[PDB]
Amino acid sequence: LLQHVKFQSSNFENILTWDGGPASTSDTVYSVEYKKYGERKWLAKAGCQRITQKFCDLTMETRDHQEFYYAKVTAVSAGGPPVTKMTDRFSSLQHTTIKPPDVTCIPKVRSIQMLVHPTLTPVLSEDGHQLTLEEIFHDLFYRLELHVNHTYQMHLEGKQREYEFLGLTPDTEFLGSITILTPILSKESAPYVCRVKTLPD
Amino acid sequence: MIPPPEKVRMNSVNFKNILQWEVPAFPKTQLTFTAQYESYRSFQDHCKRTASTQCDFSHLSKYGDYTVRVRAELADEHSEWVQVTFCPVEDTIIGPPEMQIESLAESLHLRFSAPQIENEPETWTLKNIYDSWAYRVQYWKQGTNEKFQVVSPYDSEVLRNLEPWTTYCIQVQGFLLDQQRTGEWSEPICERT
Amino acid sequence: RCKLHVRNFQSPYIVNRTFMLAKEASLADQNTDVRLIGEKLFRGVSAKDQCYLMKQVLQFTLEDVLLPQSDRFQPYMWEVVPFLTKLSNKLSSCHISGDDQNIQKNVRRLKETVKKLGESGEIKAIGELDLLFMSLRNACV
Ligand SMILES: *[C@@H]1O[C@H](CO[C@@H]2O[C@@H](C)[C@@H](O)[C@@H](O)[C@@H]2O)[C@@H](O)[C@H](O[C@@H]2O[C@@H](C)[C@@H](O)[C@@H](O)[C@@H]2O)[C@H]1NC(C)=O
Ligand SMILES: *[C@@H]1O[C@H](CO[C@@H]2O[C@@H](C)[C@@H](O)[C@@H](O)[C@@H]2O)[C@@H](O)[C@H](O)[C@H]1NC(C)=O
Repeated sequence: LLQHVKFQSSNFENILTWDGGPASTSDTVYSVEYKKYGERKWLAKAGCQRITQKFCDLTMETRDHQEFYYAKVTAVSAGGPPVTKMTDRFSSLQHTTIKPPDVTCIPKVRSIQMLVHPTLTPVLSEDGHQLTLEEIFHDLFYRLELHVNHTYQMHLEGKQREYEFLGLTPDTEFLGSITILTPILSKESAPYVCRVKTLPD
Repeated sequence: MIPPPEKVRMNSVNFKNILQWEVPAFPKTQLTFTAQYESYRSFQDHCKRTASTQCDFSHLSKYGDYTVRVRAELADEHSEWVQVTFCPVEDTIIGPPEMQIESLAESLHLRFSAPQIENEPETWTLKNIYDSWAYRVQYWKQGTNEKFQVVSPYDSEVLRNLEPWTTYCIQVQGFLLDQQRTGEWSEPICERT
Repeated sequence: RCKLHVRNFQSPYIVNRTFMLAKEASLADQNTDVRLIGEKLFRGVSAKDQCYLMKQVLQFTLEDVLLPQSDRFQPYMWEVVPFLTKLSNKLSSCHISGDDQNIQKNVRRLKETVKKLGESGEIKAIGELDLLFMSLRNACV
């Protein structure tokens, strides 16, 4: 009655998800338990006990990006016996995906300017403040592309947060896409994509 | 006895590891060769009694320190071995990177592609193995011998502010930012401004 | 006199192959209660001695689990073991200027736990090569 019990983790936002089965009663409930790998005691998430929904936010409970954890879901059915399935060993630092960067595209007369803004994450520093992606992956950088037609593209990349595609013709439509990359762990965000048009001068 | 292989060398570029030798000066064209690599305590046959003058060692681990040896042989009697010491990631030749130029107007837009390694059934590049991979760009015109250089760690670069309506020719090479290791230069690809 | 350079952990290739190796072993490891390279390993080891502790765990994992166990978990085992060996040789020049009664008791208690679990103990260490990689990083740079 329980299947696909897994973590779905984006920018260190760590959500437990599972699904019912071909035997999912009206009042079938699910309880979530989590623990750090190598511990004997299973902790119980206060929010997700005997709940009818099929997901649970474990971000606060798995906040150590350098740690290893496990979680399990217990589904109890009206007619009887309970089924308990747990997740694969979870490491946020290794399993999290990157959200597209927070960008504002600014159309100019003969260029296109792009500003990438820092994204805070739920992982804390030793002193207890939230980190930016740049603070977690020192290797983070931005790859930007400005697409004109199948045959012509402009590329910029760097660690900075300001980018400007220079030398464009006015009143022209362009497609800008900005991507975050973390090479060491081979992480790559989906692109942020702007449909922009240079100002008509 | 039999004379050993001549001019034995490991020809390795972009982790394409080929042990090469030459057929010795020997007026009898009946001659087989056998090549081995070290597996901890013990050697492994890799080419056993081959007629060829080369043996492919691309299956070797990148970070492994390997010693390779080859001998010519006939009947029960074999030659002395000729050994070479070889570690792929430290000794292989860095092939030239690929480059495309998109010159719009009084600018030169470069895009690079690191050489692909044949070790893996996946599209791995030499940039994916070395932690300090970066590109050196060298540029000049066609009436000067004088040069200019720029270094970039990303697959893209723009040469900004030059004289307009002048055809430039540029090349790129791989190198490591923490080593004294230089890769081979590409051939200059030219596009007009 | 006993430090690794950060560069040794920043190869996208070696990190992918090491972590992919650890994941395939850890998927076959359902013993969530016992953790090898975990806080029980760092009990009473000053931070200046922690790299030497990891020097002992790496060479332990190479000699007693990875060398006898080069036959499965391919294709990653073929590339990761030469990498880990290169890390042990850089660290031969490492020696603690003090009392290693806490390191030898914990590295021995480790070798005891892997062997009381027989084969299940050997797969657990391979499933913990990401922890080894990252404890070696955090302890030696
Ligand atoms: C390890 O690499 C696997 C292959 O990806 C290659 O390398 C990258 C850099 C790029 O060149 C690409 O074109 C190559 O195919 C990769 O599949 C694997 O990811 C894992 O498997 C996929 C199918 C997903 O399940 C993913 O979530 C897994 O982590 C890489 N693994 C790690 C840990 O880096
Ligand atoms: C594709 O686009 C190329 C680049 O020119 C771009 O297009 C014009 C309209 C202006 O916007 C200019 O600023 C841009 O850089 C062209 O040179 C090329 O001819 C085009 N080819 C095809 C097949 O459409």
